[PDB]
Amino acid sequence: DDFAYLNARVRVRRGTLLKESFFQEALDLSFADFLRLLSETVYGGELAGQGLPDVDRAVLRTQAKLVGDLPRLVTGEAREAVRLLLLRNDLHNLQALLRAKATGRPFEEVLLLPGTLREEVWRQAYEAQDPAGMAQVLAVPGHPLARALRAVLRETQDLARVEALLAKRFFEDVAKAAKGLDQPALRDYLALEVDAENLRTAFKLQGSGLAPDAFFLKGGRFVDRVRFARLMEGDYAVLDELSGTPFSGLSGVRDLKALERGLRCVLLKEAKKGVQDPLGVGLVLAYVKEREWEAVRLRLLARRAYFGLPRAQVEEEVVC
Amino acid sequence: MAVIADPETAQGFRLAGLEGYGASSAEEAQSLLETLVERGGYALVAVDEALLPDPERAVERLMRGRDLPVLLPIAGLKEAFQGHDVEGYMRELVRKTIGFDIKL
Amino acid sequence: AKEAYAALLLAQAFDGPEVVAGAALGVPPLEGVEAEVENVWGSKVPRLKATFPDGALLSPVGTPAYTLEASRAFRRYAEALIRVANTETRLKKIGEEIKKTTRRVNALEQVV
Repeated sequence: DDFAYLNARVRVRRGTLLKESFFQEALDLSFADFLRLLSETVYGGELAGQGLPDVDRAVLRTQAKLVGDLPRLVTGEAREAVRLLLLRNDLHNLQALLRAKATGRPFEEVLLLPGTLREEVWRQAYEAQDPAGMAQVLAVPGHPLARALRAVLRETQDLARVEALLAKRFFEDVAKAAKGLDQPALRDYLALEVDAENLRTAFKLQGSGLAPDAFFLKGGRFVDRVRFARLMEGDYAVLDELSGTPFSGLSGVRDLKALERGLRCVLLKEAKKGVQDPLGVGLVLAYVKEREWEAVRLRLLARRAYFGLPRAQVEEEVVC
Repeated sequence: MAVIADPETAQGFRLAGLEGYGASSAEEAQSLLETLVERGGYALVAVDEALLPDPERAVERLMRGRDLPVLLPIAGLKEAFQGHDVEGYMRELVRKTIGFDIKL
Repeated sequence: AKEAYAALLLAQAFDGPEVVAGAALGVPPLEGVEAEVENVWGSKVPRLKATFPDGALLSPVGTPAYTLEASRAFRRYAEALIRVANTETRLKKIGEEIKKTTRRVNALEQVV
């Protein structure tokens, strides 16, 4: 409820962040220098041993320690708001769970990264006869995925098209809840994420020839459904049509790698606008996205040091 | 099919829909090689160069006949900054094959 | 190889390790390769054909983005892999057939 008592610990955690020189000096290391610098870092407090997998497990434990508590320590409308910040890992865990239930591998098959609800609920959801019964076992009150999967659950028993339509309805109900809050910037950031995901589905499905209206979603403000069909066709001018919006530098690109790189750049730049709101909740969302950019930078530098990457090989990864 | 290089390498192949294994030591690489040879896997096995250079040994000891799990000394990615020295591999191959190394 | 390992490094760097484990444990049927017949100078040799579950791919709405580029990458990787396999096996058999002929020539000459 209190968007300030959490904001104080948010400012404290914002005080615990690495500078750009911490990665700029990390452009030249040999994973032992990187291990020593991470040993200086707070994320190396869970530093178990040596090796890339130990480094990634320590990074996941540090992310759970510094980022997982934000889902806790709050109650009310602020809890309903801050729940829809670290939601991608939860939807990914639910998607892997649906894939495992439809596939047939072991319930300990996927590694089940940390999200919002109890992992014991995810273990208990491995055994459920009805999909609606599994949804009710996974039903939290303010979980948007619980309301999304139940509404999408009135089609069949367990289908992959049900899973894709459930992801579409998940993004749709996320946009509906983002419109259904008293937050001036969280709705804008969620809508920017929705339009970027629409562009990402368009670039991933460009040339597929499928139905774009079945692929296009609702909730954005930066593009059009006709612009969506133009992006579905081989027309980069629609990507050039993005002028004045946050999709500014996204122009003249056809390769999806640098396209989604600049998309993440625009998303992080919009997330940088969250420091303007010291009283609401978007500052905490900015802190979460900052830890996310730090996490991408950490696993990137970890891969670079473990495989000996060139500085030119990852030069397009720290430009913003 | 199947490959063995490294868990970080093998998870890309498992993402291809292709059976992966991964061993840090060369003896464990022949162990996993022996595993998929005894569990005769669809006839192809790729092996990284860094673990086994010429991995013919397990199949010539075990499956001397039938030529079936085809071996490949594939290149590893931390070494694929160099690019295997493909010409030197080919020289080594013809010298192994017909004995007589010459210049192409 | 260099393009596919680059795509895999980028997808595991940016997107999480656990989610690429989760998207890769969900599997296409992975099989389909077969060792069909080739006949080269008195010897059948196995010529492999492709795997082909690539008509059946997961996540039509690709929920990660850089990971699906790696799932597209390692199919081209495995295809170039089986091409190298069913060229090098022919080269093996031709080379050893030849050196067999030379040892039969020298045996036949210097004895009979």
